Amino acid sequence: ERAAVLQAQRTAAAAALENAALQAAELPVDIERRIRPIEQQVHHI
Amino acid sequence: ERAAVLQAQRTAAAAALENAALQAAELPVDIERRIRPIEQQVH
Amino acid sequence: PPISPEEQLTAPGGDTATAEDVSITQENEEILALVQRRSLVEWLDRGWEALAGGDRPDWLWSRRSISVVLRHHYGTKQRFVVVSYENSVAWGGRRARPPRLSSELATA
Amino acid sequence: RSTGRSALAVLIRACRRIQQQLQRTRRALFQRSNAVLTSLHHVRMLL
Amino acid sequence: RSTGRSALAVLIRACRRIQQQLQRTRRALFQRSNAVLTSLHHVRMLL
Repeated sequence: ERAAVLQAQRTAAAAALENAALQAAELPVDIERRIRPIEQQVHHI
Repeated sequence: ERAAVLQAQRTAAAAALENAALQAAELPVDIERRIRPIEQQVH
Repeated sequence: PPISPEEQLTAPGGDTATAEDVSITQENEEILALVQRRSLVEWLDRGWEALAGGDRPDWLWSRRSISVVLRHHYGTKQRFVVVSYENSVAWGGRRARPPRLSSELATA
Repeated sequence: RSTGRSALAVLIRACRRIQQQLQRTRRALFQRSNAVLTSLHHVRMLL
Repeated sequence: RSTGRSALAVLIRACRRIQQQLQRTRRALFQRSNAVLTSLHHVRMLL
């Protein structure tokens, strides 16, 4: 009985990771989106 | 015999989350000291 | 301000390479600068020996740096604190024998 | 006059603007980072 | 001439080396922040 009970807990929260993962998989490009335009001015000024 | 292993890993996995909880909490402070000192320069 | 041990547990900080953290400052503080243009420890070690009457080596490391790393136990979900002293020869201690522990197996 | 003073404006414009560039980047990251901390607890909230 | 041109060398080194620091913080934080992601997907790798 608990086996399926635990499988549901597994399956349900296992997606919550990928949510939080792809929530934080949005981070790695942040400044790569942000300061690369700010990094333009380097050799300029 | 399955439910044990099935049960055991649930606790183990949630533990490392709190191992990661402090880990992720580093990045917001990692941001300041890499930015805030740059501000007074340009100022 | 009393001493709270659970600060060091929740403190957001650790050791770092800090090499570029010195060079970050010299390209910082010149910016700026060009716009313009018996240790204490021995006294502590003698602080106890005044109020103690003995060296008590257990205390001597307590006067030094102490590395407190909070961990969690996969079995009980509870916490157990890994500690490495400053002079400790074991892992995490500033005096340690090479080779040291690497994540090479684990990280991959 | 305009030889030295204009060569300042190239520098004057930049030394003001990087501020508003950096100021956003912080609040950009905190708002993007603090979603991680929020999302993590919600996993604990499920578990 | 030596009043300005040596005081102009101030900013010439200042504003360009300021913006050099950003490169490292880009190539430090986001090289480091991706370790958190490795753990999170490894958290499921436990299960």
